Amino acid sequence: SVLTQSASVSGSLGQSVTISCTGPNSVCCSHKSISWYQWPPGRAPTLIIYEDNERAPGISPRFSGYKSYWSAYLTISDLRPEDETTYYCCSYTHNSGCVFGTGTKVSVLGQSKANPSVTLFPPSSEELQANKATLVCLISDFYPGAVTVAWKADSSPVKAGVETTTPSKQSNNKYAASSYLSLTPEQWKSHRSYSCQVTHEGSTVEKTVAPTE
Amino acid sequence: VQLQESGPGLVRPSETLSVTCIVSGGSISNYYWTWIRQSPGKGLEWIGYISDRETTTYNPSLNSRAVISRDTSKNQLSLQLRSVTTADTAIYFCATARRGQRIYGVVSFGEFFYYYYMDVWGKGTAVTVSSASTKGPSVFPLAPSGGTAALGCLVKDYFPEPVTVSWNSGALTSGVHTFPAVLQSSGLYSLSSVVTVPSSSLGTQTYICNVNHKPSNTKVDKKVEP
Amino acid sequence: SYVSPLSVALGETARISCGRQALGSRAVQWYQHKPGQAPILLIYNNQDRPSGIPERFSGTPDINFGTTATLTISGVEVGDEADYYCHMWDSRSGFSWSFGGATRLTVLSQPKAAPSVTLFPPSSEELQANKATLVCLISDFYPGAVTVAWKADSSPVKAGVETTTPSKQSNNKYAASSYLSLTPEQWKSHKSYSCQVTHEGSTVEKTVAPT
Amino acid sequence: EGQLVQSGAELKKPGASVKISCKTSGYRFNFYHINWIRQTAGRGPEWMGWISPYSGDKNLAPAFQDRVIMTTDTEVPVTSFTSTGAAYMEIRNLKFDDTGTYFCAKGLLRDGSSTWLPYLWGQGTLLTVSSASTKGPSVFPLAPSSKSTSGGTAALGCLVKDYFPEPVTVSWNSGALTSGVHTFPAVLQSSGLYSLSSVVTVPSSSLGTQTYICNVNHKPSNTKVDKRVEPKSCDKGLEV
Amino acid sequence: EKLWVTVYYGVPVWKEATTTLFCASDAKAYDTEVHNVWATHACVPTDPNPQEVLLENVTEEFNMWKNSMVEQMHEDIISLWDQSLKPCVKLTPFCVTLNCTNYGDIKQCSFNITTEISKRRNESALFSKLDLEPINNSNTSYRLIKCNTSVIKQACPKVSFEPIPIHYCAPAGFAILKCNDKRFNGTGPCKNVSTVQCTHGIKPVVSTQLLLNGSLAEEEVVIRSENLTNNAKNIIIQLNESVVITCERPNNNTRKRVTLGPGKVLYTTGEIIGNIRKAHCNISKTNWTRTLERIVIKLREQFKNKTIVFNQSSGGDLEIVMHVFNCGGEFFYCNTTQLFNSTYNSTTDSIITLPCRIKQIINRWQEVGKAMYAPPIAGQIRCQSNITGLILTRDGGGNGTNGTEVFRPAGGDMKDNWRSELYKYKVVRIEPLGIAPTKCKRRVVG
Amino acid sequence: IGAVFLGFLGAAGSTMGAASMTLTVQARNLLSGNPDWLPDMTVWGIKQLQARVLAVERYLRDQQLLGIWGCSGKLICCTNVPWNSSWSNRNLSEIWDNMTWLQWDKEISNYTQIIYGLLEESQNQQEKNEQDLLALD
Ligand SMILES: *[C@@H]1O[C@H](CO)[C@@H](O[C@@H]2O[C@H](CO)[C@@H](O[C@@H]3O[C@H](CO[C@H]4O[C@H](CO)[C@@H](O)[C@H](O[C@H]5O[C@H](CO)[C@@H](O)[C@H](O)[C@@H]5O)[C@@H]4O)[C@@H](O)[C@H](O[C@H]4O[C@H](CO)[C@@H](O)[C@H](O)[C@@H]4O[C@H]4O[C@H](CO)[C@@H](O)[C@H](O)[C@@H]4O)[C@@H]3O)[C@H](O)[C@H]2NC(C)=O)[C@H](O)[C@H]1NC(C)=O
Ligand SMILES: *[C@@H]1O[C@H](CO)[C@@H](O[C@@H]2O[C@H](CO)[C@@H](O[C@@H]3O[C@H](CO[C@H]4O[C@H](CO)[C@@H](O)[C@H](O)[C@@H]4O)[C@@H](O)[C@H](O[C@H]4O[C@H](CO)[C@@H](O)[C@H](O)[C@@H]4O)[C@@H]3O)[C@H](O)[C@H]2NC(C)=O)[C@H](O)[C@H]1NC(C)=O
Ligand SMILES: *[C@@H]1O[C@H](CO)[C@@H](O[C@@H]2O[C@H](CO)[C@@H](O[C@@H]3O[C@H](CO)[C@@H](O)[C@H](O[C@H]4O[C@H](CO)[C@@H](O)[C@H](O)[C@@H]4O)[C@@H]3O)[C@H](O)[C@H]2NC(C)=O)[C@H](O)[C@H]1NC(C)=O
Ligand SMILES: *[C@@H]1O[C@H](CO)[C@@H](O[C@@H]2O[C@H](CO)[C@@H](O[C@@H]3O[C@H](CO)[C@@H](O)[C@H](O)[C@@H]3O)[C@H](O)[C@H]2NC(C)=O)[C@H](O)[C@H]1NC(C)=O
Ligand SMILES: *[C@@H]1O[C@H](CO)[C@@H](O[C@@H]2O[C@H](CO)[C@@H](O[C@@H]3O[C@H](CO)[C@@H](O)[C@H](O)[C@@H]3O)[C@H](O)[C@H]2NC(C)=O)[C@H](O)[C@H]1NC(C)=O
Ligand SMILES: *[C@@H]1O[C@H](CO)[C@@H](O[C@@H]2O[C@H](CO)[C@@H](O)[C@H](O)[C@H]2NC(C)=O)[C@H](O)[C@H]1NC(C)=O
Ligand SMILES: *[C@@H]1O[C@H](CO)[C@@H](O[C@@H]2O[C@H](CO)[C@@H](O)[C@H](O)[C@H]2NC(C)=O)[C@H](O)[C@H]1NC(C)=O
Ligand SMILES: *[C@@H]1O[C@H](CO)[C@@H](O[C@@H]2O[C@H](CO)[C@@H](O)[C@H](O)[C@H]2NC(C)=O)[C@H](O)[C@H]1NC(C)=O
Ligand SMILES: *OC[C@H]1O[C@@H](*)[C@H](NC(C)=O)[C@@H](O)[C@@H]1O
Ligand SMILES: *[C@@H]1O[C@H](CO)[C@@H](O)[C@H](O)[C@H]1NC(C)=O
Ligand SMILES: *[C@@H]1O[C@H](CO)[C@@H](O)[C@H](O)[C@H]1NC(C)=O
Ligand SMILES: *[C@@H]1O[C@H](CO)[C@@H](O)[C@H](O)[C@H]1NC(C)=O
Ligand SMILES: *[C@@H]1O[C@H](CO)[C@@H](O)[C@H](O)[C@H]1NC(C)=O
Ligand SMILES: *[C@@H]1O[C@H](CO)[C@@H](O)[C@H](O)[C@H]1NC(C)=O
Ligand SMILES: *[C@@H]1O[C@H](CO)[C@@H](O)[C@H](O)[C@H]1NC(C)=O
Ligand SMILES: *[C@@H]1O[C@H](CO)[C@@H](O)[C@H](O)[C@H]1NC(C)=O
Ligand SMILES: *[C@@H]1O[C@H](CO)[C@@H](O)[C@H](O)[C@H]1NC(C)=O
Ligand SMILES: *[C@@H]1O[C@H](CO)[C@@H](O)[C@H](O)[C@H]1NC(C)=O
Ligand SMILES: *[C@@H]1O[C@H](CO)[C@@H](O)[C@H](O)[C@H]1NC(C)=O
Ligand SMILES: *[C@@H]1O[C@H](CO)[C@@H](O)[C@H](O)[C@H]1NC(C)=O
Ligand SMILES: *[C@@H]1O[C@H](CO)[C@@H](O)[C@H](O)[C@H]1NC(C)=O
Repeated sequence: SVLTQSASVSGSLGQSVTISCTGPNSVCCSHKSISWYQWPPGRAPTLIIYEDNERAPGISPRFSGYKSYWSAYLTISDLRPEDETTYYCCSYTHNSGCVFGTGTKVSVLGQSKANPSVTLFPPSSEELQANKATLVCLISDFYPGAVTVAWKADSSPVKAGVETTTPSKQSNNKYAASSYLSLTPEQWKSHRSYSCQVTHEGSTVEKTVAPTE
Repeated sequence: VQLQESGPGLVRPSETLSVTCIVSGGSISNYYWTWIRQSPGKGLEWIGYISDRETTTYNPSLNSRAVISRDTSKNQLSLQLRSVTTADTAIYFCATARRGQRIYGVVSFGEFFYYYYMDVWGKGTAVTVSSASTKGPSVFPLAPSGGTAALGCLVKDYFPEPVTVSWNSGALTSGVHTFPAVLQSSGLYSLSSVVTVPSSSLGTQTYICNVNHKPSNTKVDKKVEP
Repeated sequence: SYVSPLSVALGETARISCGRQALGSRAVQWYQHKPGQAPILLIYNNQDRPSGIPERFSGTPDINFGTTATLTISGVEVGDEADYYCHMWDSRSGFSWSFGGATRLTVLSQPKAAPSVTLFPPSSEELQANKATLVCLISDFYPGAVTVAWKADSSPVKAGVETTTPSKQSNNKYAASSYLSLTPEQWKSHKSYSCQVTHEGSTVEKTVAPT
Repeated sequence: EGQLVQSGAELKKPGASVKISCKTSGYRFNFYHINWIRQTAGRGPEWMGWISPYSGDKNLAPAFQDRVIMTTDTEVPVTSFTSTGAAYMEIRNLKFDDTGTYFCAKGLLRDGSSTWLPYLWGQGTLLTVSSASTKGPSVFPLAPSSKSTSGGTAALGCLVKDYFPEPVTVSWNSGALTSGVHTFPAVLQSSGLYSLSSVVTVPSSSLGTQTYICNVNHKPSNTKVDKRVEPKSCDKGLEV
Repeated sequence: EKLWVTVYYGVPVWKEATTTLFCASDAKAYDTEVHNVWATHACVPTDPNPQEVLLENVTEEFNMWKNSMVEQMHEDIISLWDQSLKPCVKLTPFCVTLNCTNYGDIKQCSFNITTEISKRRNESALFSKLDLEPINNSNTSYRLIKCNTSVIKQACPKVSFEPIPIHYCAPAGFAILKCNDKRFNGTGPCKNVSTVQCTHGIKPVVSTQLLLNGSLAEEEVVIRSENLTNNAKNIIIQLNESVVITCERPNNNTRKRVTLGPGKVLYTTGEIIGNIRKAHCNISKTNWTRTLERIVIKLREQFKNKTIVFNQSSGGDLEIVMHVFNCGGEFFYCNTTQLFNSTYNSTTDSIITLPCRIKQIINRWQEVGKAMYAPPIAGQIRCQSNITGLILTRDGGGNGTNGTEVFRPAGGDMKDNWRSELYKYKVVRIEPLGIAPTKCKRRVVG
Repeated sequence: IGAVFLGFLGAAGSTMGAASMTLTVQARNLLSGNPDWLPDMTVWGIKQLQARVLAVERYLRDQQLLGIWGCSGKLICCTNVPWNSSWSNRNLSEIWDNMTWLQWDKEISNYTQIIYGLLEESQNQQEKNEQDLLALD
């Protein structure tokens, strides 16, 4: 897309943050209105800013817009946990449709830490009956937008059949993720225990299941 | 169709009249037939009629004294009138009856009516209601100049209504005149029938008058000669 | 009784009105009746003519107009002298058993005709039957007036005469018959008897004698 | 103050066509432009076009000008100021890069310099373009596991596996159980099969008074699975 | 950011209400016919150009069963009938005993008049069977049916009973909303709305059962009802194609003017010239069967696919079971057996002819009281009307439910005839005062 | 600004702003509705004349309100009464470019009497006090 926004921007809790939106003069803002949208992934967006400064109905006064002759800006004051999401700008006129920007991901610094919740599930007897085995390591309630997952067979790493998902944001502004380990019934029965290790930059948690019990 | 009547010629008071009507040229089963009479000094009075279903309807002025019947085996229509008086003396005609429909609106609403019209008639038959008896007529020859002579038969003293007079059947039809009857003070009747004949045909040709008096039992021929 | 008479000049148009006026839509028949003959259906359905009936006769159509049933005879002839019955049917009177009272049609102004007189003396059989009747036959006279007188020789006989009333015959001419009944001694008493006929025309007579 | 409900998710082979509907309610459908916007992983959010229910005038982006046909029905009035309507978008010549989520969106103002601006958005319709067929999912029970021994809480759920069509919905007790439900996103296996898991947290003492039934739906394969989660756990921490 | 209220006078805002409308009609001179009561002496001069304005983007809710124009029109036809019968002659002295004989319902009746004009007058007039009832029951004596219930007044001979177009207008500050939707249900929201000052030319055709000389619904026929599942409410139907009904009184009646006294004149039915033919109405069976087939197609739209039977009326008095209407001055009562004698399931012409009796004394709109004697009309009668609607009624309680459905004709109220032509109009009051905030303030006083 | 005339109530479905400029159309026909000649009252004019007087009684009632609000001769006039957010929480562009006068009256219907009380008291009843004080000296 020719409408470029700042790839990333960060602000502290209770502070303000500014997102940029600019491009060539063919899409520029001197003769085009600029609008801003809050677009959480996997959900419907919400209009926050239209016709430059004028904000949408019901929008809090924390949001403000400003448009220069070379770029436009969106200012979010008094940052909240829910403001930490993806934002898009668009350039439009009255007869021509919307031209979305590249997108900007906002990170709110200065938030409290939230301990991770790990839960490991073994394969069901009906699944072992179907001759497959899948260990499910579910992880929720995350303070940072990142995890690292490792699997171990009898305290030794595993590398075949590991599939880990990307972190996803919870409705309570926390994060969540999951990992799956596919195994054959021989590998499952020939070991004393399996382990799912979730590593964070502040603390590493380990959960262990055993085929014996 | 051809119709011809036949009757008694005389009925006594308080007796039963009876006339018959022979039809020809048409089947009796597919038509309506009716009877009408005319008395002296009166008009045509409709007696009644019979249908193809052999059902009969009568004028109430006849007071149920009349009855009309069919006989297909002899193709004849019949009529009886019981308990006659002198007023029932009349010439009785038989006729064919056709039924027409005069519609002035909706058939279901009864906005129509029927009417009968007689299209074929009979010459009628003379019937008299009298106590006395039928008297046969004594007939005499009136014997026979402009090239022609007069030749007559005198039919004298017959009691009831008509008398048939013929002359050599069909040969003498060109110049024959049968005069109307005279009523004598005695109640007897008399008529005369004359023919105009070439005088040269006298002495060579023959002429007889056939006098039929059907009401009485009678039949006479009279050869007239100079 | 009195019925109805009508007089029409020869050759003109006679119109015979119906004795009844229909209360509703009508069906009228016109009949013709001559003395001593069978009646004839002239008109049925008020306007329909049977085959053989001359077109000189006509009735009035029922066109819902206020017109009475009328029989029209154009160019009347002496052969049209008869009684004409108007059989009237309509929707409000019911079954009409009555033929109504016809009106006798008299056609006038035909040529006057001289009467033929034939006088027959008593038959020899009648004389030997102890009776005697002189027959005077008058025929072929068109005018209506008549008079027959009898004379025993030169004196006029007053009794014993019985004369028919004249009536038209099959040649449209009138005919009458006069009978003078005598006894055989009265017949042979006088030298001659005579039938003298009187007719708005001239004196006419014939004479017989015992021989 | 109105709701826009779009048609369900579909799966169409590349080269075929598909018609998406968008039924509206709660406002005058004749008064606001209906916009169509899609989002794919390769090109991000991309505005496709809009159509006017009042005049029928349509404006399509040149990238979708030859493959998108937009139509609208007539508004079925409800009250003096509200009505119900429907808008349709038929897209043809589908390719693999067209797989994504589509949205219908109500305009902003009746008059002004920005009338068509997408304001009220639908829930979204998932469109999958692939030559692979539809595969029905398999459901397995997730036995209860301890969450807090001192707190007396446990977690149980149901595991869904091997399904190609991504649209999958899970409910509990026919929608009567909504509190404590946690549904996890699906995983993309190397074979091209998608699988997820769902878990609910309940007090461990609730074993003899409440029934727990997980209802798995799958509109593409048209398969429903009602699994009863066995409440007897094997976790020693929960056995105590 | 400072919002101040601002007054606006003339805002398009209206509210439902009921007001008092007024007559509107063309000004036909009619010099030969002295001011018929529906054309009046001078009600208004109608506007040369009728003016209607489509109100685009406006939806509004209509309800023909809670309308006030129907209650107004009903009270106006009743009041107009009473104001037209006051100056006419009242038949108070006619109730003298009548010696009657047959002319067959039509009967002749001799009587002795009590005048003031020399003491008494013998007269005999042609009276129908419905107008009279015997007392001795030995056919010796008769009387008017009304002489034991209420008074009677003869209708004036100059006024004509012909319905003419009447427009209902709203006064200043009011407006009439006209729904123009083709498939418009009886009640509900109408998408197309246009305002008018006056309604269309509505003819006050007072009829029973079938609706005459009305307006035809556009495109498909319409089935309107307050409740279709509840039987007790009538069913009004409006066809798209109008059938033709030709009624006739073939009797060439005659009028005989009879003087009561000073000024009072009674018009008696003279002896009938011509034949006696009862009144009848031809209705084409082909276009009636076609119309009957288009009605059942839409009746089933609310009763499964196939369940329907057509019977005749079986409730009420003679004035409700029969198709009562006016034509030429005489009021006809027609037997409607052959029209409602059918059975349809599973989804040659012989023009149908109905028998019609005649009544000269009437009590319309269920009026118990002042009664009107319709004077006899001289000459034969022939009218051709466009039957445009019907009024049906279910039988109700059914064990089989969908097994069979049966629709009988009825006319429980006369207001149904006004509802069949007032379904599309509605009265509202314009409220021109609207206050809305803007960023404008009046000149400060300080 | 719109120069197209649509007739009486022709701007009912349009926005409030598009209709706020054509108030002279609904003001002429609001008062003028007279049956000029040819009227006889027989269960008609009693109802007809009252309907004509009830129109001018409500008309003069509206002019009485505009009289005590200081806008007797103007269709458009601005006041001193501030806008309370409890009445409606919509912005300026949300009211004059999105809603109609019909649906706007339904939203503020609950507070019409409250605003009418402040319109005849907060300003005109109090601005006439300072108006007497400005032209006092
Ligand atoms: C509702 O619909 C119904 C039907 O669907 C309508 O009914 C019509 O009503 C009118 C008025 O009452 C009827 O008119 C009458 O018709 C009589 C019949 O005669 C002629 O019509 C029929 C057709 O109906 C033809 O078939 C006849 O011709 C054929 O039949 C005769 C007899 O077998 C044959 O001889 C012929 O060769 C044909 O094969 C006839 O043409 C009629 O008698 C009647 O009376 C007179 O009225 C007029 C006006 O003066 C005359 O033109 C008519 O001819 C009649 O005149 C008299 O003289 C004629 C000879 O000149 C004779 O025939 C009679 O003596 C006759 O009395 C009248 O015309 C009509 O028939 C009827 N139609 C049907 C199909 O039933 C209703 O009117 C309608 N409702 C309304 C309100 O209109
Ligand atoms: C009945 O109900 C509907 C509401 O659903 C209304 O329809 C709306 O009408 C308004 C007013 O006309 C429209 O708002 C206008 O938007 C236009 C944008 O359209 C451009 O592109 C389309 C392609 O879809 C073309 O058809 C069109 O010609 C345009 O090119 C603007 O052009 C309008 O004004 C703009 O330009 C002028 C100067 O040119 C500026 O002054 C304006 O500020 C603005 O920038 C206007 O904004 C709205 O789009 C319609 N919506 C729908 C869904 O149809 C009816 O108006 C309403 N009432 C009546 C009486 O019909
Ligand atoms: C409308 O038109 C219809 C169609 O003709 C018409 O209906 C007819 O009514 C008469 C009057 O009752 C019926 O005549 C009946 O005929 C039967 C034999 O066919 C008799 O048994 C009847 O007598 C019994 O019933 C009477 C009434 O209950 C009793 O009073 C009586 O003592 C006997 O118990 C009776 O004579 C005629 O049959 C019908 N028509 C048809 C086709 O059946 C109707 O009158 C017209 N008017 C309306 C409905 O207002
Ligand atoms: C009231 O009573 C009088 C009593 O006389 C009735 O008058 C009489 O009416 C009849 C006919 O109904 C007349 O008879 C015939 O009238 C015809 C008509 O053309 C005429 O042609 C006949 O010569 C005959 O007169 C009768 O003359 C007449 N009375 C007198 C004295 O003339 C009258 O009809 C009765 N009216 C009612 C309505 O009962
Ligand atoms: C049933 O309804 C139809 C629908 O209108 C009627 O059709 C119309 O009928 C009339 C009378 O038969 C037709 O008029 C005739 O037109 C022809 C020429 O087209 C002319 O020669 C005749 O003299 C007569 O004027 C008319 O054309 C016809 N219309 C159509 C579109 O067909 C029909 O008559 C009704 N039939 C019955 C029995 O109710
Ligand atoms: C109805 O009755 C009237 C009254 O008689 C009829 O009118 C008269 O008809 C006759 C028929 O020849 C005319 O001579 C008259 O001029 C007509 N008028 C008057 C005042 O006498 C009329 O014809 C009848 N016709 C119908 C169809 O009912
Ligand atoms: C009722 O009217 C009739 C008719 O005038 C009176 O009696 C009739 O008298 C005529 C005289 O010829 C008879 O032909 C009728 O048969 C009589 N009527 C009946 C029914 O037989 C009768 O006296 C009158 N009665 C009253 C009470 O007015
Ligand atoms: C005016 O305000 C009243 C008070 O809130 C509203 O009446 C209530 O409306 C709610 C729903 O909006 C109902 O649940 C209540 O039962 C109503 N009554 C009460 C006493 O609360 C009313 O709807 C408002 N009217 C308008 C036009 O806004
Ligand atoms: O829906 C009933 C019936 O109504 C009349 C319509 N005809 C026309 C010309 O509109 C019929 O097609 C329809 O079946
Ligand atoms: C009037 O009264 C007389 C006197 O009894 C009576 O004969 C007659 O029938 C009554 N009616 C008429 C019409 O004369
Ligand atoms: C009047 O006559 C009618 C005829 O049936 C009768 O029903 C009614 O009861 C009578 N009036 C009174 C008050 O009874
Ligand atoms: C709607 O209104 C237009 C113009 O006002 C008219 O042409 C059309 O026929 C109407 N349609 C309906 C269904 O009312
Ligand atoms: C038409 O109106 C009737 C009466 O209000 C209602 O019962 C019926 O459901 C309506 N039609 C439809 C299709 O809903
Ligand atoms: C009709 O009446 C029934 C019974 O009271 C009721 O249930 C139904 O809602 C009514 N329908 C209409 C359209 O009035
Ligand atoms: C009604 O029609 C529908 C659709 O054709 C059909 O499925 C149903 O069986 C029909 N019912 C009856 C009773 O005919
Ligand atoms: C219905 O009409 C038929 C002729 O179509 C007839 O035979 C039958 O008697 C009628 N039924 C009734 C109840 O009138
Ligand atoms: C439908 O009506 C016809 C006509 O009488 C009849 O023959 C047939 O049996 C009926 N069918 C059903 C299913 O009622
Ligand atoms: C009545 O029907 C006739 C015949 O189709 C037609 O010419 C006429 O315009 C119709 N009039 C009304 C008012 O329906
Ligand atoms: C209704 O039907 C039931 C059986 O279906 C029967 O027992 C009952 O008697 C019926 N009721 C009537 C009123 O016919
Ligand atoms: C009514 O529905 C029943 C089903 O219970 C069916 O058997 C019957 O045929 C239906 N009646 C009809 C189609 O007339
Ligand atoms: C039709 O009429 C007959 C006889 O009066 C009756 O038994 C039957 O119930 C009626 N049917 C309907 C549907 O009215």
